[PDB]
This record gives sequence, structure tokens and C-alpha cells, in this order.
Amino acid sequence: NALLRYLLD
Amino acid sequence: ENALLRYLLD
Amino acid sequence: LTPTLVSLLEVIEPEVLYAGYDSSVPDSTWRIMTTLNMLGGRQMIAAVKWAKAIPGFRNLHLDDQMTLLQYSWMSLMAFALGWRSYRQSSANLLCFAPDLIINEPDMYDQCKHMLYVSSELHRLQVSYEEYLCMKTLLLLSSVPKDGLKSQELFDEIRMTYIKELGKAIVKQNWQRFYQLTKLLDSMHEVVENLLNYCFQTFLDKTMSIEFPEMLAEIITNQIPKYSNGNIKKLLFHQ
Amino acid sequence: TPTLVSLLEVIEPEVLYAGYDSSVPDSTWRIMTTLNMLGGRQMIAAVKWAKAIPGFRNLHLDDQMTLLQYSWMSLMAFALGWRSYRQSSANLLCFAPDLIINEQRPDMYDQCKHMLYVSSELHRLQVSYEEYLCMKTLLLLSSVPKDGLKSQELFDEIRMTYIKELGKAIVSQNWQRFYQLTKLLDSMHEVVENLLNYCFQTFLDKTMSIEFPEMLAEIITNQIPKYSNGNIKKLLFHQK
Ligand SMILES: C[C@]12C=CC(=O)C=C1CC[C@@H]1[C@@H]2[C@@H](O)C[C@@]2(C)[C@H]1C[C@H]1O[C@@H](c3ccc(Cc4cccc(N)c4)cc3)O[C@]12C(=O)CO
Ligand SMILES: C[C@]12C=CC(=O)C=C1CC[C@@H]1[C@@H]2[C@@H](O)C[C@@]2(C)[C@H]1C[C@H]1O[C@@H](c3ccc(Cc4cccc(N)c4)cc3)O[C@]12C(=O)CO
Repeated sequence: NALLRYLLD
Repeated sequence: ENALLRYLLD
Repeated sequence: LTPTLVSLLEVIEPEVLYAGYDSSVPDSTWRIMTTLNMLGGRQMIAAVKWAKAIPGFRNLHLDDQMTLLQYSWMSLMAFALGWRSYRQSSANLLCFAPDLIINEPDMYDQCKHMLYVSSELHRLQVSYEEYLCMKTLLLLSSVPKDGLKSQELFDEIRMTYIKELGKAIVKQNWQRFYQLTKLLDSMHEVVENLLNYCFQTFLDKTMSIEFPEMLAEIITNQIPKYSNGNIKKLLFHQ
Repeated sequence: TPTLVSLLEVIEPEVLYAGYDSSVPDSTWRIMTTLNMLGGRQMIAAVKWAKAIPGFRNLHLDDQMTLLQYSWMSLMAFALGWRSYRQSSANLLCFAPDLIINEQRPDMYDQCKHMLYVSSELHRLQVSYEEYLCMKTLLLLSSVPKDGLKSQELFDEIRMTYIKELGKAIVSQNWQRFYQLTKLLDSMHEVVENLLNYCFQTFLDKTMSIEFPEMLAEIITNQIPKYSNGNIKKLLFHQK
């Protein structure tokens, strides 16, 4: 969730 | 206003 | 044979972060304040759910619902805190949670404002039915100076809970309504002294008190509005 | 009659607990919560760093997620070890420049001894900054799921590039240093298990109620089942 957000950007 | 906006739409 | 990649790794190495630690700040003071902000964050999450369950709130423009929750959060927390402390039979305690009850000095002043809510509900012998209408009215007590996007609907909802507090009192009745709506007006003053403390601790890098992401976001959005006096405080008595 | 007041009574939120136990030392609660907060910010910085590692961004997104979740404690303890070594005074834990735990001033005896180990080992092997950077990159690729990665052929090709890069950073018969440095990397698995075990204990302990940021709470939540099911494949350089 938060990790996936920081990897998406 | 990310978190408050997610709880209202929730 | 030359290490070409290790050069790229030096370039991307993250810089050392500071923990935000100051030995001079009492371990008990930092713990209490940080624990209260974390509980306040969870209370705020619950207050968003509660505000949506209120009849007529979901009909307001989405930005209007956000606005009321950001403007009144401290008001709702402090009022519910006064209620919990009152319902503990001692208007001399601050019952933050059933496991965090403060039985009584930089906070000597701010403590008197938090206890004021509790002694006022005690003196007025406020019933649970009155407290509920009063707490719904607090969510509808501060608006943007410029106005709201569903100002007509907002007025209608507000009228409904002033009217509902009236019915809860109705069984001397006008005299009681004056005292309860006077207490609603004195919440603007309590909230002002509490938020001033809140914004100071939110920015103080020496104390480095921790705030949950829900409260940090609320505080970050509201500090400019508070500073520019961009807040219209709806009152019952002139 | 007040019909709305009854509907207000129904929707009233229940009273929440603070998670406060007076018997838990304030110094203990503060130090550990403050460190979990710092760990959250260091973890966000680490995600940004890993994306800037040549080749890391080629792996499947789920593999990039997996590696950061399996190795976060390893990168954290290894960077803590380095900073504590670069402080030159032995027996110090340099978590941050403003938070240096001077070992002298026994709940965290097992924990502190595993954190100091990394620092003492780097000081013993006189590890350079170019060796450290290859080693820290290799701890990101040191543990995989028991089933394997969705981009396994690429992961193996990337891991081999950083083992080869560590060799260049050392380079007559210097392969004893390559043995000694890869041995320190292997021993990181044991350090991480002792620190991850304490981390899960404080994450789940309601009497202590230590706080964690949402970034670490999501990694810990995701990893606890995998840790218990033994769903982790620790990649070693030498046989145990
Ligand atoms: C919403 C909140 C959360 C849950 C809850 O039930 C009600 C509320 C409403 C009040 C909010 C509180 C928290 O957020 C924290 C706030 C915001 C606080 C207003 C500010 O007063 C200090 C504060 C409050 C209380 C104490 C305990 C204490 C110790 C010793 C002596 C005395 N006499 C009192 C100390 C400092 O804590 C605050 C900060 O600024 C922190 O950074
Ligand atoms: C990533 C992290 C963050 C930043 C940073 O630079 C490196 C790291 C790596 C280790 C992480 C840490 C934190 O998150 C907190 C962790 C997770 C911790 C592993 C667990 O060990 C305790 C802990 C913390 C501090 C000490 C020093 C100490 C105290 C008393 C006596 C002695 N002699 C030594 C000992 C054990 O702290 C942990 C928790 O369980 C907290 O709940």
C-alpha cells in the first residue's frame, strides 16, 4: 500500500 | 487533503 | 576490472536523518503528549465516520464536509473529553481514555481550559441527550470566512440541531437553552487556546512530539487559515 | 419528541483506549517509539535508494516489493553498524547524530549485543566505504520467498553483478577478504532474526503499546506470517 505508492512514483 | 478525503469517500 | 557501479552507489546513498531527540525534554512529558496525539488521530478517524452517519451531512458538497471536519476537530475532541471527565464524577480529572486519566508547569494554563469544559457540563447538569445535540452543533460551528459551497443546506442542517437541542430541553426552558448555547460559544475560546498549543508543539523541533498522519494533515491544512483569520465563528449570543 | 437524538445515540463512537501502562518506563517507551519513527523515515529513503540501484527497477514490481519487505531490517542494522563504526568510539550505537546510544548509559541485552556486533565486525575487517556500498546492496538481495521470484533469472543476474562488484572493490590473493566480507554478510541473517523477533514482540505487545509509523506497521504486518510459516529462503555465500 504505502510501499507500492513509493515504488509507483 | 489525502487521508481525510479517503475516509469521506470510503 | 574497474568498479564502475560502486560510483553510482556513492551518488545515490541516502543522507543521514536526525531522530529529533532532545535529552532535556522530559521522558514523561514526551510520552504523554505523543500518546495523546496518537489517540487523537484514532478519535479523528472515528469522528469522520460519525460525521458521515449524521443525517444531512453526506448531502453537503464534498469540500464542505472536509472543511467542517478540519475547522471543528479540536472542538469535538475537547468537548467529548469534558464529557468523559464529567461522566467520571470528578470535574477535576481529564479522562482522555479509560487507561489515561490525568489526576492533577508549562501546561498549567492549557489544563484550565480543558477542565473548564468538564466543570461547565457538571455545573449545568447536562444530560446525554443535550450533549449529543451540542456536539453535532460543534461540527457546524466554524465555517470559512468566504462561506460554504452548500451554504443553503448547511443552514438547514444547523437549524435542525438548534431545534433538536430545543426539543431535548422541552418538558426555565429558554433559560436553559441560553446557558447551553453560551457554553457552545465559550468552546471557540477553549479551542483557540488549545490549537495555539497544538501548532507550537507541531512545529517545535527540539521537543519533536510525534503526531499521527491524520492529525498532521489536519493541522497542516488549518494553520494558514487560523493565521489569516480565515475562520467565521458562528455564535448564538452577541 | 426528539427523533434525531436517538439516531445520534446510535452513531456515537465507542470510547477508545490510549494504550498506556504507567509501569512501562517512559525512557524505554520514548527511545523505542522515537526509533520506530526514524525507522519509518529511513525506510521511505531506502525505497527511493533501491529504485536508484542499477538493475533493481528491471525486476517485477512484486519482486521489488518482496525484497524491500524481506530485507528492511538487514539494511537498517547494516547502515546502523556503519554509522556506529564511522563514530570511531567503540560500543556506541549511532542511530542518528542526535540519538547516539552510548552502550554504557538488561531488557535489550540480547538486542544491543546483536546491533553492536555489526559495528565491531566492520571495525575488525577495516571495511572501506566502497566495500560497504556493495555489501549493503547485497543485503537487499539476501533473502527471497521460499517459492521464488517472478523475475528469478534477472534477480540472479543482478545479484551476481553486485557480488562481482564487491570483488572489484577489494582487488594479490585477496579472495580471503572476499571470504571474510561474505561471511559478515552471511552472519547478518542471524542478527536480523534476533532484531526482527524483538520488533514483532513490541509490535504485538499491548501492555507496552510502543508506536510505529504506518510504513513500518505495514511491512511488519505483511512479514509476521511469512516469518512464522518459515517462508523465507536465506541466500548464503558459505555453508552453515
Ligand atoms: C485531540 C486530543 C486527544 C485526545 C483527547 O481525548 C482529547 C484531545 C483534545 C486536546 C488535545 C489532544 C491531543 O491531540 C494532544 C493535544 C493536541 C491536546 C491539546 C494539546 O494539549 C497538550 C496536553 C494535553 C494534556 C496533557 C496531560 C497533562 C500532563 C501533565 C499535567 C497536566 N495538567 C496535563 C499535557 C499536554 O496536548 C496537545 C498537544 O498539542 C500535544 O502535542
Ligand atoms: C529500524 C531501526 C531504526 C533506526 C535505526 O537507525 C536502526 C534500526 C534497526 C533496528 C530497529 C530500529 C527501530 O525501528 C526500532 C527497532 C525495531 C530496532 C530493532 C528493535 O530493537 C529495539 C531497540 C532499540 C534501541 C536499542 C538500544 C539500547 C537500548 C537500551 C540498552 C542498550 N544497551 C541499547 C536496543 C533495542 O528497537 C526495535 C524495536 O523493536 C522497537 O519497538
